[PDB]
Amino acid sequence: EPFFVKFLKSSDNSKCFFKALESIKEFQSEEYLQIITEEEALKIKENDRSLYICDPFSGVVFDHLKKLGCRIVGPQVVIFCMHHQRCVPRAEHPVYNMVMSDVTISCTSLEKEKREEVHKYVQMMGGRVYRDLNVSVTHLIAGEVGSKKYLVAANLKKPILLPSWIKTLWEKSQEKKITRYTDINMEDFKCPIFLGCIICVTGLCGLDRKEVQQLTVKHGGQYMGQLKMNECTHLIVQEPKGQKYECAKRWNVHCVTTQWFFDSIEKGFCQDESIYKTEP
Repeated sequence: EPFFVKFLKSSDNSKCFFKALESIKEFQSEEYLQIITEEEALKIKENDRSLYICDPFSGVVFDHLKKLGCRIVGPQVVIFCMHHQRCVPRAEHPVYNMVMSDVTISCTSLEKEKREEVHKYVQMMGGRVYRDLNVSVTHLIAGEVGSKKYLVAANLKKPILLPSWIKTLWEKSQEKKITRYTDINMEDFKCPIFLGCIICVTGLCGLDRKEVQQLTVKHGGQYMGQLKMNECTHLIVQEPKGQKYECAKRWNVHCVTTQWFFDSIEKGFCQDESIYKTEP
């Protein structure tokens, strides 16, 4: 099923561009096809709903068409769509490739800037972003453990990955080494069980203490030998007693039992503290 498309031609044009140009010539009549210059591209004043192919996604031409609201994609989306015999994306925002097509991302515990950056990569790669969780969300991107969104996602067993997964999909796909998101190993970017947690303990024997410390670092958290202000996030403590316990209560640090920590390691995700409060 054919579509109108304008290839934007600059002096320096990528191999990928010319390959898309040829497959398009082959795929449909040259009626739906137009090749334009940087020169004329600039005189376009309205969005005519046709598809534009630009490479790279920068320069003054790109900025112009983008500002007009044009539907722009990189040669790669066209190549991929003709190979899998699917339709070109709507491209409300520019789409550079289809590496993440059919991925639907939600985010939690990221800095604002970092969330924005992640949204943009996913969109550039033809994925969709869904903030709130439901059955349509395929992957949660988490920068740390413990938010309610993280909890809901872990109980459904959705994958919970780090932003580096996204950034790795991007870089590898820039250097043409990858074509789908399945091409790399998800398990390498799993969010660590204790990422973001800073753990202190009290009332344990030296042996139990050493183990918790080992197992904390192993699972991405930090271990502190003493309770300090605005450092420690969790105090492992069995009984609501004693000066150290009492000071963490004042500071509103989570006081949780030993079982919080071991159920976390065993179930594969940071457990909800309120199930495990030292003082129920």
